[PDB]
Parts: sequence; structure tokens; C-alpha cells
Amino acid sequence: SMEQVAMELRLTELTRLLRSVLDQLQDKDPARIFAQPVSLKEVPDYLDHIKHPMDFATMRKRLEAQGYKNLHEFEEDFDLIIDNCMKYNARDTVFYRAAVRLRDQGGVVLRQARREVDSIGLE
Ligand SMILES: CC(=O)N1CCN(c2ccc(C#N)cn2)CC1
Ligand code: NA
Repeated sequence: SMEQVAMELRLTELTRLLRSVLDQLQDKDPARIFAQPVSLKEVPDYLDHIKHPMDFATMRKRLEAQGYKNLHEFEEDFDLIIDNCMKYNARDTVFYRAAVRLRDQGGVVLRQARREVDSIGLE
């Protein structure tokens, strides 16, 4: 149907916008602390602590499968990256501090993204 094609165009468009957001958020992690999943070879007990791991590479896979239906779903995953880190690592670590900085600097990008999604009407 034409409707299904229209839908897929918007989803494709949403994906295009979120790819830009994802690149902007990742730039706020210059140390690449959040670029890849936490290594279960290096941190063998990680899943005893964190039940829903997330990282930028995994977000990117889902993004390219057009697996984010709306901005809220994308934001949930971003929040998992930060929130997992701020629980696993103590306040006086480079890891916790990197998450705080990513949270604070990312809020700007995400505030804008929410306005653009609403405005251009991508869902
Ligand atoms: C982002 C995050 O929470 N991480 C947990 C702590 N972490 C570690 C810990 C121990 C070893 C070793 N060997 C390597 N990396 C980096 C990833
Ligand atoms: Na903690």
C-alpha cells in the first residue's frame, strides 16, 4: 500500500535524524568509554550487577535495523548507558565522571531532537 511506503519513509527519516543524534552524543564521549559493550572477559561479574547492558555500538546496530520506532525508545537506551555506568562504577572514578559529563552535554542534543521530532512530525 502507499500508506506502508509513507510509514517506512518517515521511519527512514526518523532513522536519519537519530543517526545524527547518535553521532553527536558519541562525540561527547571522546575517551570512547561507552563505544563498545563492557567486556565480559575483562569484567566477568558485570551481568550480576547490570541486567540490561548498553553501549553506542549496540545502539548503532539497532538504529541501522530501523529498530527505534520513536525518540523515547532511543532515549531509553542512551539513558541505560549512563545509568548502568553510574551504578557499576563508584563516584570517584573516571568512568562515573565520564557518564555524568555525557549525561549533561547530551541533554542539549536531546532537547533539540525532541523539538525536531515533534515539529517535523516523525511519529
Ligand atoms: C563502562 C564501564 O562501566 N566499564 C566497567 C569498568 N571497566 C573495566 C573494569 C575492569 C577492567 C579490567 N580488567 C576493564 N574495564 C570499563 C568498562
Ligand atoms: Na555504585
